[PDB]
Amino acid sequence: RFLKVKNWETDVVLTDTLHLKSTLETGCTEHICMGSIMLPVRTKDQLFPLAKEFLDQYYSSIKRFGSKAHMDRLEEVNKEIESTSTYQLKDTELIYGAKHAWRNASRCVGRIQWSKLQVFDARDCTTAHGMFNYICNHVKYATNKGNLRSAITIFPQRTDGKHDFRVWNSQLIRYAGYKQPDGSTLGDPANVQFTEICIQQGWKAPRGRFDVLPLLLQANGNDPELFQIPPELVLEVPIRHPKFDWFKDLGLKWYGLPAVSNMLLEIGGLEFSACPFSGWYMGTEIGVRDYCDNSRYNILEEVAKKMDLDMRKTSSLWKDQALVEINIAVLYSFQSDKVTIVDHHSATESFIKHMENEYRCRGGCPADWVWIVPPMSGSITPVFHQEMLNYRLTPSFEYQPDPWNTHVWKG
Amino acid sequence: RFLKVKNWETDVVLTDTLHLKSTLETGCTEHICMGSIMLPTKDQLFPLAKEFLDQYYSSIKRFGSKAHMDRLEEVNKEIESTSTYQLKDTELIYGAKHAWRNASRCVGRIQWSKLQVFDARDCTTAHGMFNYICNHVKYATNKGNLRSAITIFPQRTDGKHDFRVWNSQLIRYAGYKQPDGSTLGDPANVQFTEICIQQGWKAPRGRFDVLPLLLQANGNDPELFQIPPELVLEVPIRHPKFDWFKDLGLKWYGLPAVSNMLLEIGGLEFSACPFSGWYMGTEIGVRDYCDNSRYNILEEVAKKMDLDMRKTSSLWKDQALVEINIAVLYSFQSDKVTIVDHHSATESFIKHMENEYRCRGGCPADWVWIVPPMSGSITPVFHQEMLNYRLTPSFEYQPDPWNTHVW
Ligand code: HEM
Ligand code: HEM
Ligand SMILES: Fc1cccc([C@@H]2C[C@H]2CNCCc2ccnc(-n3ccnc3)n2)c1
Ligand SMILES: Fc1cccc([C@@H]2C[C@H]2CNCCc2ccnc(-n3ccnc3)n2)c1
Ligand SMILES: C[C@H](O)[C@H](O)[C@H]1CNc2nc(N)[nH]c(=O)c2N1
Ligand SMILES: C[C@H](O)[C@H](O)[C@H]1CNc2nc(N)[nH]c(=O)c2N1
Ligand SMILES: [Zn+2]
Repeated sequence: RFLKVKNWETDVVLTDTLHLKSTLETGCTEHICMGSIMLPVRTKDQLFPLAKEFLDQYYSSIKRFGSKAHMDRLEEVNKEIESTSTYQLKDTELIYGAKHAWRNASRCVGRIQWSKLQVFDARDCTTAHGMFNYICNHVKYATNKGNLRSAITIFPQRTDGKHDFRVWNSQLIRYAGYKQPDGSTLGDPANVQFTEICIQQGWKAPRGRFDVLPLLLQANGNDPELFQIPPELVLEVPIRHPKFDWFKDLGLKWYGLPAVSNMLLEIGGLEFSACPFSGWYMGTEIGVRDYCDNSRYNILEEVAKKMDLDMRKTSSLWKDQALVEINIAVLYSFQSDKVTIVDHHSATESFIKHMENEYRCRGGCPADWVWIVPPMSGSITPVFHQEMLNYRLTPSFEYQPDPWNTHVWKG
Repeated sequence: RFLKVKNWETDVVLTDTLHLKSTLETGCTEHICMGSIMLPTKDQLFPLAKEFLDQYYSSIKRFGSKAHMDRLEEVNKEIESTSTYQLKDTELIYGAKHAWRNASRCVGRIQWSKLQVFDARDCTTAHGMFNYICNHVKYATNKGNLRSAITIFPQRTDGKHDFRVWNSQLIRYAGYKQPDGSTLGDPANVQFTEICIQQGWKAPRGRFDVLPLLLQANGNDPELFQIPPELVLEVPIRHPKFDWFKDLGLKWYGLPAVSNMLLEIGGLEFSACPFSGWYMGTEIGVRDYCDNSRYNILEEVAKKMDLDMRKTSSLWKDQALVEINIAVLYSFQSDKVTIVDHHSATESFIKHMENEYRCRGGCPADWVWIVPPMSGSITPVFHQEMLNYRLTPSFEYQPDPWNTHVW
C-alpha cells in the first residue's frame, strides 16, 4: 500500500511506502484522531524478534544482508539472549541505532543533520560521579566554544528495571524555578518541582532569575546525587535587541546548548533510560516558548510596556508585535556572540528539503505536523502547507515517567 | 474508551464521552496518523434517518414519546415508498445548527445555535437560486453588523438533479494569468475565473474584480449572475500608522461565505448550502494576503517598511505579517464591519470547548485547523489537546462541479 502526501503551496506530491515498516501504535483509530495529544523489565520471549528486526535493518544499510557476518551475529545474539536474558550491541550497532532514533523522531525539525551525530559510549559507566564526568565532557564537546556539535551520551541499558541509570534533570542545562510565599514565581516556572527536589537533596540555591540547576544523577538504580556543572562549561548569552537599547536592561540571558536528558532510547529491544542528547536551538524555542508562554518567563507584557504598545485591546496585536521583537533579539544576540542558532524560516525550509530527500531515498519520513510547525508565523513557513504522515519507527526516542514518581528510595 | 483532554497551560482536564457516538471514519489507523492530510439506497437511508430523528427527539426531551415514535414510522413509511424523504422545518434547522456544531475545523462554533436558516428547498431555477443568495448576502451583511446564515437548496435525488453553486465562496476576487507569466488578482481563482469567461463573463481584468455567481439548478447547465455591488460590502485596507499603506491598493470583502460544501442530515444530501459567518482577522491578513500561492504581498510590504530583507534571520517576514494583520483588523473596525482577532476567537473557542464538554460530553476539534496561522503558541488553543472525530449531521467536502457535470 502506497500513500501520497501533498504540499499545497508547491503542488509537489510524495509517496510513502516506509509506513509499512511501522510496528508501534499512534494512539489513533479509524474513529478518532489523537494527533494533538502530547502523550497517547522485558522478557526473552519478545526480545529476539526485536533484536532480529533491528540487526536486519543494520545489515541492509551496510549492504550485508544475508551475509555470513549477518547470520553469525544473528546467531550470536540469539545465544547470548537465552543464556543471559539480554544482549550487548557492538559499537557499530549502537552508533547506527542512535542516528536512526534521531532520524525517526517525527517531532524533530532538525533531522536534516541526522547523519552527523557524535555518539559517546558511556556503557562502561557505573557511578553517578562517573555519569557527571561523562556529561561534562558531553557539554564541553557539544558546546565547542559556541560552534555547536550534535552529540549523545549513552549510559548502560536497563536490566531488570531495578538498576536503571537516569538523569533526573529534563535538560542538562536549565534554570531554577522558585515558588514564592506570595504565589508568584522566581525564575523558570517549568522547573519549580525539579528545583524543589534539588534543594531538598541538599542543593544550596542562590535564588535568582537565572540559576543553572545542578545535575541530579542516578546510576545502577541507586539514589541520585547532585553535581554542579563547572560554570565555565555553561555557555550563556545575554539577550539584547539590535534597535531597542532598553532590551538589554530586561536582564535576560539564556544558555546555548539545548540538551534533552529525560528520554528513553530504544535500540533492538534494548532500553537506554539515560541517553542525554544535544543539538542547537531553533530561535522560537527560546523566543516564543521559553520567554513568552504564559506558564514560563512571560515577558510579553513587560516587553510590550517598554515598547509603548496599545495594550488596551488585543485587536491591536500588541502581543503578536512584542513576540516578534523578542524573537528578533534572541537571534541577534546569539549571532553576535557566535553561538550556533537557527531561525524558524531557515530550519523549516531545510526540513522540507530533508523530508523530500527522505521520500526519495527511504520511501518516507515520519513527521508530526503539530510539532514540526513553528509556534509563531506558522503559515509563512513552508511546513504549514506540507501534509505529513505520522508513524512510529524503531530505533526510537520515547517518553518515560519522571524518575521521582517511580524510584525506590534506598536511603 | 472514555478519553481525557488536557490543557497544558492551565492543567484543566476534560473527559470526552461524545466521541463514542462517532459514526464516520478519520482516515487514521493505529499505525498511521493522517491528522494533517487535507482530505482523508433505502436500506442505507432509514438507519441514517433514525439516528438523526432519535437525537433530534432527544434534544427536545420527547425521546421515546409518541410524537417521536410516530415520526419514526411516518419517515420509515415515506422511505419505503418514495425511496427518499423530506425534513420538517424544525428538523432542518436543528440539523443545520448541528452540522455547524460538529464542524471540527471551525473555530467560531461558540455561536453555533444562533444560525439563521433559509429554507430554499422550493427553488427550481438558477434565477431563483440567485434571488435566494442575494437575500442571504443582504441579510447576513446587515450593513456591516454580520449575522451567521445558511440557505439550503433542494436535496440531491438521483445525482442527476444536483443543485450546485460553482463558486467556492459567494464573494471572491477573480484571478488572471498574464502573458507576463505572472498572476494578476487572486491566484486561487485563476481556473474559476477561466470558466467564468468560458461561460461568457466579461472580465474587467483588475486586481480585485468581484467574481460573478455561477449557479446550477436541478442538474442543468450553470448560469452567470452578477451580485448587485451595493450588496457586496468591501473594506479599503489602511494601516493605523503607515500612511503609505493605502497606496498598496488593498481591499477585502466583508462577507465570508463558504458555498462549495455538502450538508448531510439524516442521510439526506444538500449539495448546495451556502453559509456565512464573519472573518477571523488572520483568514484575510495571513492566508489571503501573505500565502505564497495567493496575493503574496509580503515582499512589497517589507520593501515599503525598509526592512533588511537580506536574511531570513531578521524576521522581516514576521514583522510585516503582524503590521498587515493589524491593518486588517484596523480597517474593518474603522468601517464598523464585524471581524474578530485570533486572540479573542481562540479564547472564545476555549470557553466553547468547556461548555461543550460540560453540556454534551465533548467537542470534536481539529487542532491543525483551530490554531491560527500566526502567533500559534500565544493563543490559548495551542496548549489545548483536542480530539478529532466526525459527528453527523455534517458539512463534508465534495468534488468541484466542473469535473462532474454532465454537460
Ligand atoms: C541539531 C539541531 C536540532 C534542531 C534545530 C532540533 C530541533 C528540534 C525542535 C525545535 C524540537 C521541538 C522541541 C519542543 O518543542 O519541545 C525538537 C524535538 C526533538 N528533537 Fe531535535 N533538534 C536538533 C537536534 C536533535 C538531536 C541531536 C536529536 C537526538 C539525537 C534530536 C531529537 C529530537 C527528539 C527525540 C525531539 C522530540 C522531543 C520530545 O518529544 O519532547 N534533535 N527538535
Ligand atoms: C460566525 C463566526 C465564524 C467564525 C469566526 C468562523 C471561523 C472559521 C475559521 C477561521 C475557519 C478556518 C477556515 C480556513 O482556514 O479555511 C472556519 C472553517 C469552517 N467553518 Fe466557520 N466560522 C464562523 C461561522 C461559521 C458558520 C455559520 C458555519 C456553518 C453554519 C461554519 C462552519 C465552518 C466549516 C464547516 C469550516 C470548515 C470548512 C473547510 O473545511 O474548508 N462557520 N471557520
Ligand atoms: F510530553 C510532555 C509533557 C509535558 C511537557 C513536555 C515538554 C515538551 C517536552 C519538551 N520537549 C523537548 C524540549 C527541548 C529542550 C531542549 N532541547 C531540545 N532539543 C534538543 C535537540 N532537539 C530538541 N528540546 C512534554
Ligand atoms: F482541501 C482543500 C483544497 C483546496 C482548498 C481548500 C481550502 C481550505 C478550504 C477552504 N476553507 C474555507 C475557507 C473560508 C472562506 C470564507 N469563509 C469561511 N468561513 C466562513 C465561516 N466559516 C468559514 N471559510 C481546501
Ligand atoms: C496540546 C498540544 O498538542 C501541545 O501544546 C503541543 C502543540 N505543538 C507543539 N509543538 C512543539 N514543537 N512543542 C510543543 O511543546 C508543542 N505542544
Ligand atoms: C498541510 C496542512 O494540513 C494544511 O496546510 C492545513 C493546515 N491548517 C490549516 N488551517 C486552516 N484554518 N486552514 C487551512 O487551510 C489549513 N491548511
Ligand atoms: Zn490521527
